[PDB]
Amino acid sequence: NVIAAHKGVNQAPVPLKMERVGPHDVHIEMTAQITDIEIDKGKIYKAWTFNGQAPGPLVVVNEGDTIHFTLKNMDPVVPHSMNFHAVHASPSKDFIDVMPNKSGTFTYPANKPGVFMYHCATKPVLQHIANGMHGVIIVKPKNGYPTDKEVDREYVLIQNEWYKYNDMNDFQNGVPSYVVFSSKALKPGDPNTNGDTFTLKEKPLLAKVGEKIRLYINNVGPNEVSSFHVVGTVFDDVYLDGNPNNHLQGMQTVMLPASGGAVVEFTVTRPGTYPIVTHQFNHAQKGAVAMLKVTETGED
Amino acid sequence: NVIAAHKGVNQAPVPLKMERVGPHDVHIEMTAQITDIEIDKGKIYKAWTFNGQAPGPLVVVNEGDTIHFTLKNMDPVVPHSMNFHAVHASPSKDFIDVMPNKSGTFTYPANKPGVFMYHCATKPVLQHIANGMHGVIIVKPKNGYPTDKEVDREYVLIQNEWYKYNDMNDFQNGVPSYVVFSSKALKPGDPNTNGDTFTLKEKPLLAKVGEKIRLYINNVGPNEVSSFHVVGTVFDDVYLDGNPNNHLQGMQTVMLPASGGAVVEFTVTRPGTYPIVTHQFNHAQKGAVAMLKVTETGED
Amino acid sequence: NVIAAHKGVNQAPVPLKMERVGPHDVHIEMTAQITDIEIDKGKIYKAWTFNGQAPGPLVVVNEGDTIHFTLKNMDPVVPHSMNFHAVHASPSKDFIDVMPNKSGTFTYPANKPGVFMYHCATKPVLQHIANGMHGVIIVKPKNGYPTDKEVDREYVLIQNEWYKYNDMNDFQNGVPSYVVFSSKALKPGDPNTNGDTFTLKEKPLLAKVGEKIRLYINNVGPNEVSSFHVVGTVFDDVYLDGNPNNHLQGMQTVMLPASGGAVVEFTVTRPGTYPIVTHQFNHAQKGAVAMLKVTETGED
Ligand SMILES: [Cl-]
Ligand SMILES: [Cl-]
Ligand SMILES: [Cl-]
Ligand SMILES: [Cu+2]
Ligand SMILES: [Cu+2]
Ligand SMILES: [Cu+2]
Ligand SMILES: [Cu+2]
Ligand SMILES: [Cu+2]
Ligand SMILES: [Cu+2]
Ligand SMILES: [Cu+2]
Ligand SMILES: [Cu+2]
Ligand SMILES: [Cu+2]
Ligand SMILES: [Cu+2]
Ligand SMILES: [Cu+2]
Ligand SMILES: [Cu+2]
Ligand SMILES: [Cu+2]
Ligand SMILES: [Cu+2]
Ligand SMILES: [Cu+2]
Ligand SMILES: [Cu+2]
Ligand SMILES: [Cu+2]
Ligand SMILES: [Cu+2]
Ligand SMILES: [Cu+2]
Ligand SMILES: [Cu+2]
Ligand SMILES: [Cu+2]
Repeated sequence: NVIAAHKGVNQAPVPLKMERVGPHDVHIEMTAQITDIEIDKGKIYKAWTFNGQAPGPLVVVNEGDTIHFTLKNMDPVVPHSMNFHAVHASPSKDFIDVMPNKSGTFTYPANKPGVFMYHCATKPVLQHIANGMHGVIIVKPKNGYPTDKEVDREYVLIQNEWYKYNDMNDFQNGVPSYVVFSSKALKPGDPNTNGDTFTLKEKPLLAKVGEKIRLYINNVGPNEVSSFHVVGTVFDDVYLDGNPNNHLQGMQTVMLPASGGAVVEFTVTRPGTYPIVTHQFNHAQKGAVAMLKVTETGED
Repeated sequence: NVIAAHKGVNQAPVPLKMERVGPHDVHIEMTAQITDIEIDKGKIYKAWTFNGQAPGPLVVVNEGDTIHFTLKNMDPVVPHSMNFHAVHASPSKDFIDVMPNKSGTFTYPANKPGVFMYHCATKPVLQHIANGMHGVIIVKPKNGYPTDKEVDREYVLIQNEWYKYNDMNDFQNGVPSYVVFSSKALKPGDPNTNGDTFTLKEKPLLAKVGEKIRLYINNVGPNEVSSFHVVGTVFDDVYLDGNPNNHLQGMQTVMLPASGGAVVEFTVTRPGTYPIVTHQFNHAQKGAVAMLKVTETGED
Repeated sequence: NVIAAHKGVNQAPVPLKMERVGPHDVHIEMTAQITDIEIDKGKIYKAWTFNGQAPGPLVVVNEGDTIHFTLKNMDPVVPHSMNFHAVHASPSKDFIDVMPNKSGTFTYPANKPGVFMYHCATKPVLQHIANGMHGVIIVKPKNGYPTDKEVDREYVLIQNEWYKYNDMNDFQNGVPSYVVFSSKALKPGDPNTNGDTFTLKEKPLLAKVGEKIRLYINNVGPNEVSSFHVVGTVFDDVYLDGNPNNHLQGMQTVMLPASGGAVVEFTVTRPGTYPIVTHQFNHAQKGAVAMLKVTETGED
């Protein structure tokens, strides 16, 4: 399971590069790179990543934007690729491999609003996803969501699993060793974290008493479904996959398939710390608990 | 996995205490207690329970009721707590531990209609849920459900798993040993049972030919999702989490996350016995089959 | 796990027999038979089947049709039966066993539109399903689907698992050895395949650039849920269980319970080959990837 050319390799994170190039066109450049991430205290995973993050950096575009995407493969020996669930594309032409030390550019439209998974598409896809090559792209709906004016504060959360290192038998046949949440920044000052068992417990997300919170969520897997629940509240409104039409109300828990997304909104009525879980409690026990700290001011 | 102070302990079930104290206020008193339950024939589980039942006793309130909840902890050594998924509360103030031989009182509103899980909230939550500290609270919608006038008969069903006794490794990493249904009484004469592999086979729920049946259902887990199905019928109407807005029709099978609820309604057209399953058939084989006996009169 | 009377038995497939006998009445005759199926290259499973296919042959009826169903049991020693999820029936009278070398006839209505599982109902049901006795019945809605006029081409896909041969311990407690797709023909010229790891990769489904494709899908299990996703597109419209009322839009991935169905519709915008997966990637790795080849003409 050890790739000789990855020994000792720890490529420092590289910032996502994005720039708008027209009213409906956006350039995005990512890397594929090999980066050590502390997934549990004392446990380093030499992850296969986009940009040195796992899950990868957040991408946000508008409905109707065409994405001109470049992948720069920094892995010395493994090809990598990109599949955005947001886009309409030819997989065999547009989600193809970029060889080590090369770049590739691929263009495709994001026609549909929502909270989409992205991930590496190189065979075996399970191997590339499980080693860390997953993330979220949000496509903002042209006309918003009907409840936009009620939302006071918003964050992005992503659920993923971690297995035994680069172990295809475990990836296929074993239970996850860890299941984790991470948060990816939407506005300056938001946290930006990797999938680990501890950061969002020790540095909770912050909010203020009485606020309606929106979370953009996706369960990237690779393998498990998620029973997403915020303790001490009920979801006022849920939009499955973030499409405004798929509108549920008053859900205690949102069932997410592997790669499933949602926009969920809830009110926090009292000061305190509110756990955020997958209610599949074996997974929660193995790391998948984040915290939301609600104060009279909204500051820690 | 054996707690010395639980040896030989078998605390007889204690009735739930509920009383309305105002037009929108209700007192509820439960216990936390250690009680032997026969989960399969010849198999005793010394369960951690509310009130000596696992799942615990049914709670029914109205939308807009504030619950003034008291937990009396009869466990000689383990703290326990209560988390109602129905309520808006501060988890770190209102879902806190009650020490052995003590009581605690916590007040919070049930603002949202539906079929909610409740459970102990004491760390490790997986341990407390898996050992039996789960249940359902139903919050009745102020304006009912649109199909109320069509329903002839109704029952509550709950799905849960059982693992190796108090074994955190198994709870986290193992398949369930048993998966089971129980029924909790809504009206005098309804059965009231615990999560076991046999009672609802040997003493089926009863109905009459031609009736529309409503089931209030919740899959409390701890770990598995449920593929809820009634053999020989199709769900005419489904309300996800019991919120009247989340209205599906003509479903063969309802996907429930861990902690997921629903109101489901179906018509039984012919005399006979109708199995009720999770269609994840490994779980059905390990206990999760209940029976509905439909007769020309509705009596056995 | 070896049944002596099945040694060397390989009953050649028998065609489904269907004929309409009135404006709202249809005769269907199936067999139960024991047939060797190559589920992975070099791996034969001596399946328990309807008609020598696993999943079994496709059945299509109209909403409001009463089905007069005959099962001819060709198994020399095991009883078999039939449960259609489409129908309202008495399970203990209408889904009963047919003994070896006998036939039984059962009549029941299909009142509800959708994409329903069918399967053998003989105890242990897990054993009969896992050994291959599953399939789909489609009930066409009297008034169609609102998007009917947009659909250019349609196919049926079914997901199932395969375990160690006739091994009840594995069926209950083990991970699937294979997870697979098959396609069942709706119109002359459509492929008709069994649940295997390779046929729909080597002989992809065919379509033409720009088309809107409808898939009628069901995850028959026995045990797993499915995270159904088409690479390179987004589902424009989804009807859960194939009921026109259960209408979602813009889903990346559709969560299917065990026995869950859907009608899903999506547009393929560019020439190429488009994988079709369960996004639970351990299952995809173990076989559950089909291909859709999209050409400028629609022919290979
Ligand atoms: Cl919880
Ligand atoms: Cl069934
Ligand atoms: Cl994919
Ligand atoms: Cu414009
Ligand atoms: Cu450290
Ligand atoms: Cu990769
Ligand atoms: Cu994907
Ligand atoms: Cu698992
Ligand atoms: Cu506000
Ligand atoms: Cu809430
Ligand atoms: Cu009042
Ligand atoms: Cu006994
Ligand atoms: Cu407890
Ligand atoms: Cu909970
Ligand atoms: Cu399991
Ligand atoms: Cu009636
Ligand atoms: Cu029905
Ligand atoms: Cu007619
Ligand atoms: Cu061969
Ligand atoms: Cu059979
Ligand atoms: Cu079934
Ligand atoms: Cu599995
Ligand atoms: Cu067209
Ligand atoms: Cu699409």
